[PDB]
Amino acid sequence: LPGLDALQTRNALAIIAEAKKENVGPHGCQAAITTGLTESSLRILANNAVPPSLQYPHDGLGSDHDSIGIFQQRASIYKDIRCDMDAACSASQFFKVMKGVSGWQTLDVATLCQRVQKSAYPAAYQKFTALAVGVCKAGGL
Repeated sequence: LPGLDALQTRNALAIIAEAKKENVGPHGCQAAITTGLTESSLRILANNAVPPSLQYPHDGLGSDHDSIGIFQQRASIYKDIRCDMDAACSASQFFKVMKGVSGWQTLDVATLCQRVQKSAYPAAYQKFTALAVGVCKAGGL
């Protein structure tokens, strides 16, 4: 997919397929891809502060609080570690929260990412929104 390496691509393809399953369209796909790029560079990251995360396949390690997976979901909040460590399932968790945001379908993508993620660094998402448009287009959204 444009602008991604092969490892990022396998993760993005799983996210895109889940976006289609959940019927969230280009806009929803863009929010998930932007978020994954921003949080993990589209990598399923385990975390030694969340020991069960190490039992699932992972692309690398992260050391941000108790965040795990592509979306850096905090294990104290998103307690299903297996789900957090799966590209599609972790994306589904993102999409379900996203769909609770009134007007998500047209809300500025970087803003929407922040509504879902409650990041300390909301401006960070803006760096990846343009790339996300292209990734999602290439994937059929």
